[PDB]
Amino acid sequence: NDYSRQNFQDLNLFRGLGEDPAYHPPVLTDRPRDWPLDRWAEAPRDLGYSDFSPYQWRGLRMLKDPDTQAVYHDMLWELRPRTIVELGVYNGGSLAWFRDLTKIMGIDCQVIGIDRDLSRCQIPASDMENITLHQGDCSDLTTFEHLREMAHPLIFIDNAHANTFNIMKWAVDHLLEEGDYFIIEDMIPYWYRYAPQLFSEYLGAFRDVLSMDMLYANASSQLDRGVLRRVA
Amino acid sequence: NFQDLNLFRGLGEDPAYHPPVLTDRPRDWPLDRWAEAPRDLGYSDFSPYQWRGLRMLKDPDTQAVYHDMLWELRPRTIVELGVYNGGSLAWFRDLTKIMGIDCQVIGIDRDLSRCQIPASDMENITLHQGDCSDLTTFEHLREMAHPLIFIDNAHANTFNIMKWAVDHLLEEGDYFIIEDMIPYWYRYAPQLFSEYLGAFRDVLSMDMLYANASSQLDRGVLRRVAA
Amino acid sequence: DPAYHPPVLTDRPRDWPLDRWAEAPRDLGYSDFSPYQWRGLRMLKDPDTQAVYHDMLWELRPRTIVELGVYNGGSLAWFRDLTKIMGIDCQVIGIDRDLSRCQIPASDMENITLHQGDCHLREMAHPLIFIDNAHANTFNIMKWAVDHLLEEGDYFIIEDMIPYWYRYAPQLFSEYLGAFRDVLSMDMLYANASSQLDRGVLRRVA
Amino acid sequence: NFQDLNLFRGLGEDPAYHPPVLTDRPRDWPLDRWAEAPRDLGYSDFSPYQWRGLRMLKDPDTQAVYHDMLWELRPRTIVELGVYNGGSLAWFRDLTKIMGIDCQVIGIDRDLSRCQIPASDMENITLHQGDCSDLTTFEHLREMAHPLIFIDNAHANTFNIMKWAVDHLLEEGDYFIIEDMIPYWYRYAPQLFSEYLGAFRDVLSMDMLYANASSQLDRGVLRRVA
Amino acid sequence: DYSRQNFQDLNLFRGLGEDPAYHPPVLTDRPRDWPLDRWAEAPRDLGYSDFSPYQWRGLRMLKDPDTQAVYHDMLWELRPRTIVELGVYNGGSLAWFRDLTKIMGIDCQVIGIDRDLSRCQIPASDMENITLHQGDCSDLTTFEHLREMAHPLIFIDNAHANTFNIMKWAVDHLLEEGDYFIIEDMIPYWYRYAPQLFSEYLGAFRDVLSMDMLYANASSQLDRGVLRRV
Amino acid sequence: EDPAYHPPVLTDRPRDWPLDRWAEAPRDLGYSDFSPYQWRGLRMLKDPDTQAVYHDMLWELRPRTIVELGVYNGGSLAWFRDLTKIMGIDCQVIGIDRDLSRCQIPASDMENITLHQGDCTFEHLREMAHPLIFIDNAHANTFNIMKWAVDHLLEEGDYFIIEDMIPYAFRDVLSMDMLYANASSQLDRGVLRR
Ligand SMILES: Nc1ncnc2c1ncn2[C@@H]1O[C@H](CSCC[C@H](N)C(=O)O)[C@@H](O)[C@H]1O
Ligand SMILES: Nc1ncnc2c1ncn2[C@@H]1O[C@H](CSCC[C@H](N)C(=O)O)[C@@H](O)[C@H]1O
Ligand SMILES: Nc1ncnc2c1ncn2[C@@H]1O[C@H](CSCC[C@H](N)C(=O)O)[C@@H](O)[C@H]1O
Ligand SMILES: Nc1ncnc2c1ncn2[C@@H]1O[C@H](CSCC[C@H](N)C(=O)O)[C@@H](O)[C@H]1O
Ligand SMILES: Nc1ncnc2c1ncn2[C@@H]1O[C@H](CSCC[C@H](N)C(=O)O)[C@@H](O)[C@H]1O
Repeated sequence: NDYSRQNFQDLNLFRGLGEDPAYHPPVLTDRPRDWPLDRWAEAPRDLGYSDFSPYQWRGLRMLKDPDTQAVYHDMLWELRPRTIVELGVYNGGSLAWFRDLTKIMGIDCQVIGIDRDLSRCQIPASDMENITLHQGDCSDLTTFEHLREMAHPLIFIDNAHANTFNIMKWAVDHLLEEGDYFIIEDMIPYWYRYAPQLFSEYLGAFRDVLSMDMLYANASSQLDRGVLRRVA
Repeated sequence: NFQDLNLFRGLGEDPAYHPPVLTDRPRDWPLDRWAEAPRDLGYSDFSPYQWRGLRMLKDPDTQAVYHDMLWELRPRTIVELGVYNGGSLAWFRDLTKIMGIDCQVIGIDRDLSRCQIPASDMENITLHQGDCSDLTTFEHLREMAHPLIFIDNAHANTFNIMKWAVDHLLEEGDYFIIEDMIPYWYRYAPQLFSEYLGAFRDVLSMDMLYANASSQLDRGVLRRVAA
Repeated sequence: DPAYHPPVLTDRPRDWPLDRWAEAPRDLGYSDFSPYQWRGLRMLKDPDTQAVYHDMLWELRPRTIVELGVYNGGSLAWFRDLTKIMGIDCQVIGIDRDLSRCQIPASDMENITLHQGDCHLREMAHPLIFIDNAHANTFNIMKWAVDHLLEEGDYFIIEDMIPYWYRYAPQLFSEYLGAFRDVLSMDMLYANASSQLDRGVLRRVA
Repeated sequence: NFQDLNLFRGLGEDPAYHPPVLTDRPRDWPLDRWAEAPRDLGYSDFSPYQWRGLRMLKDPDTQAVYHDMLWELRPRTIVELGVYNGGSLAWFRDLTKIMGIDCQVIGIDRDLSRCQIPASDMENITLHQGDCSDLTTFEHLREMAHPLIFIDNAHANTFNIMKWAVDHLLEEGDYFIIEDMIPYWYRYAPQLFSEYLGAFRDVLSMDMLYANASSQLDRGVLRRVA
Repeated sequence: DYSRQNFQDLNLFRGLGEDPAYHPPVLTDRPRDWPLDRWAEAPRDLGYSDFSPYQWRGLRMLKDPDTQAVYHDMLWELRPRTIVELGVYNGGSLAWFRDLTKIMGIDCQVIGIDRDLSRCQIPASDMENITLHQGDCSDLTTFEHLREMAHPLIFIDNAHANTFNIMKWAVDHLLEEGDYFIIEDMIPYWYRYAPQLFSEYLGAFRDVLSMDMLYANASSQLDRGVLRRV
Repeated sequence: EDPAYHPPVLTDRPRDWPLDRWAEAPRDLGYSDFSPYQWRGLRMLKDPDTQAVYHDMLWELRPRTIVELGVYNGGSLAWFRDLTKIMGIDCQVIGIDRDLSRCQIPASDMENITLHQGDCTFEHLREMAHPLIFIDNAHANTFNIMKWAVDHLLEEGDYFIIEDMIPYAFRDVLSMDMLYANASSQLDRGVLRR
């Protein structure tokens, strides 16, 4: 009766993330890594490992999949952002990804990660140039009052999905200049499904300051109808 | 002051039921233009279902499964962690009564303020308020008659509740059923999940008659096996 | 067989051990021809049809449901039971030229009536749902129902064979349905909510 | 007077990158009208990808595979066979550079005319003119450092180019990757393709970790097993 | 064993296959004589390659039955006295057109053109009303030496080489009102890969040629490539 | 009910679409496709996929007889006779059908087509050559007809095909031919020889 010798963690803590912030390359269970060429037709055509979140960057985990990466690439090339703000850092993968990418395009960009819990961050202390971390909860806006003068243009991204609309109002009133993005990843389609009448009303409240950018907005399952930018 | 839309994940934005309102078509299509009528549903299909004017979050396939399960087991108690609007509570009571079964339905939740069942229709339904994370929410329960079906719809602290139920509640043949979450937990944490479930190998089995019979019950229908 | 028998698993044990959870097969374990039921009687109405009928019953609150085509009576017991628990005073009536196959015992036979044969006597209370489940001679019965039976609001419903009639003879189907343009309409809240009632839910208009 | 439209098969009509254009919707959509906004990409998806303003014919899925492979292998050499606009060359040289890998990137093509890489942005990238019909092209690969990834993206004389790579170029753990074409060679020449591949059974295995990970690499990632 | 071979250029087989002769596909993972007790547990899948499995009289047919059904209608309606095919290969299509016009009682000459007739598998026994010409498509002389043809006429492009110049020729020197010029296969690919130039080139013939809408959406292979003289 | 063939007519779009508006043309079929297939101006209730399976079958088997329960307007019969004739096979095509009237096939096109009137064989059916294909296209009394053919008609190698009604217990003297069973939706699991 192994269960009574056992206490059980709560598995909800792994929703959208997984058991480990550390990256580990996948592993073939039911087949050799080296399939021989005489039997090439008989090889299995499926992936061989879980496609839940297999993506990485320089040995850090990456929760933004390749289609998303192509959109952010295009968006960086066009906008040439002076600042990027990730909300929800997790393991640090996409922070390093944004900083490395702006560096290669020759863009002088400051990458800023905010989070509840930076203990999960996996970025070498040496590989941290042009990056700044901030512990703080989205749930209360002082996390954003406290930080200051960011250069523009500016991309603000919500991967945390918490207090999102109050943060969006904070951003329009106190941060975003014309042409700056505010991107809500993953979540906007679910909120519409679960709460159509409230979701539409909330989005609509921003009818005069934010518009959805139809050039990037339909270009990845993750950014799906979530890519917004400042007007007026 | 924007409400936090996460609150509504899996539930909806209003516990009260309202019938679908057609938006780009009249209710009455003229038969001379029968073929040109749009063949799609017409409404939002997120949780369209009802039972006597109360919302139903269990879709029709799931309901078919429970009908069969109730018919075979003939449970004398049904317990639901997660009550919400009460739809499924009243359904269970209503169905067991139609089948002639003497069944108490008990419902447990940390917030009962959303319940929509009129007290005139509360016969054989017992609501208790508690948090899954406190185990006393369960130790406070009075003796229950068997067979019994324990259903997790709240998904918090689920495995320690399984440990509790195996040890203090379930007689052989009784069901501990986890709706919806098993496939997600397995996707997000495949190893931990496997080890956890497997730790119940001696006391619970997966019932294959039902475990593949509905999208919501999928791989979550479990029963107390002989010691 | 009209009698109901639970599904039997030929390739799986019913009790799959938890230590091998991931290895369990994901398909249903048996045929999905007609595995539905209601209190030990067979139900040919799949769960989506059940839901539409539930909804229909709840808003209309029918005084009379008439089922042309009975088979074994499970749908008849379902209508009666469901109308009882909603509080609706409803008379289920079931008409088939052959009734031998009917499994309902004479005890829970309250508010149910069987007639055998074609055409007759309706001093029956409205609102009414008429369900054509005997897929022969349909458009004739539809004219017959509009001339003798149907009042405003009342439904006439064609299960199963509607999309098949547009498949085989499309020109005639449309003409034959378009002949009732002035009397019946297609209720678009239910007419797309089930494969079995798909585009077969009609109701008297005026 | 009409050009041979077959020339553009797989490539496109201009090797320079032109950003996509929205055919029938404004770029800004009013947020009060969000539910009504269209849902499909909004332009042609044939080959809309890019790296630093140059076209990339490797899509994001292929890009992710190569990243993984490059992180693990840490190749001292990558040889693209068939160049076109040079997008891949620029990309590989960049990805290795960020990754702290000291990597040479060689492009080989009969036609280097359509290469769009500026001369300023050309460190660790060398280009060689030459035909796959003839093997002295590859013979002057001046024993570049290892490990090495060799990729076929032109597809002429490909099986002879492989017998050569095995005997004179490749070492244990080096890659030989045929993009796009292997599933087409198997559809069309089931018998012959299956003989030719497999004639290399003692010298090359298919690496299953990367071999089913994108459409373009599908059943095409091979490596030297000595 | 790799050193002990010289490999053919497998591109040679693009859209053709490796063998002009028809070989009937055989089952691999199962016998052909399944038992009737096990009728339920027999699989739904075809059981073979599905690439270009079709045939006519022991000759490989590269036009799939869907495309074949629409030519049957087109021949029946128009009743052509001449059918030109560019791209012959095994001669399957040639013999099919010939056999179908004949069974339909039409006096139709089929004419097949190709740079390489070595691959043709039609017995001479069954060569009636078939005229082959060897010539390269990117070479207007190939067409200039074509004798007079009776009308109506259906001209079909299966070689897809120098195609637009050939339409220009066909429009200037062959096609009378009613006649068809039909590009099979290539058109969708040409619109994925060169949408600007393809649109420009087609609109060049706007005044002389039209997309026949009764046939052009009707098979995968003819999809958007069926055209005729206004 | 219409046994005669009529070519589909368009509705919303012209037949002649301009090539300067080529990219904008409608990509859908433009008309219903219940069964708009003909052979030589006669309707025909074979998909092109079914047409191709039978073709392969006639070419391999080379039947000296084809029987066909249900005829309708005669397409199949003419088609079969024409196909065996083009293939040089000496085949007789028998069409059996209770309502013979529908048959549009004209007298001058009947060589190797014999029609018999009747309901589902039972007499007025004489000795015929093999190999034989037998086709049930009229799905009443289909199973008694199987045993009867199995006991009085089918020799080894001969087929018996059920056409349309086979998704909706004979292992000793029959078998399912797996080369053609899956190859078309209309013959889904209906192709059974010996
Ligand atoms: N209320 C809250 N306030 C701040 N951070 C929160 C939060 N709720 C969740 N989070 C954080 O949100 C993160 C989501 S994962 C972040 C994904 C990452 N930006 C990438 O794309 O690679 C977690 O690290 C979690 O700790
Ligand atoms: N820790 C916790 N303890 C008790 N209930 C909780 C909880 N966390 C969430 N819940 C409750 O879980 C419920 C689950 S939704 C219930 C589903 C519905 N009654 C059905 O039968 O299908 C919500 O009402 C929520 O209030
Ligand atoms: N016989 C041959 N010898 C050398 N190069 C050839 C060749 N045939 C075709 N090519 C070249 O092959 C190239 C194919 S496109 C190259 C694809 C691109 N490098 C990518 O990353 O996907 C063309 O540039 C063409 O010039
Ligand atoms: N330029 C050219 N001139 C004449 N024939 C050519 C040609 N290019 C290719 N062909 C020949 O014509 C055929 C065209 S390629 C094969 C076409 C095939 N029927 C299809 O549509 O997919 C081959 O038989 C080839 O030998
Ligand atoms: N029970 C029965 N006895 C004899 N004929 C029948 C029959 N049931 C249906 N039929 C006839 O069989 C025909 C079936 S339709 C036959 C279609 C034919 N194979 C084709 O492709 O063209 C109809 O003409 C109908 O009149």
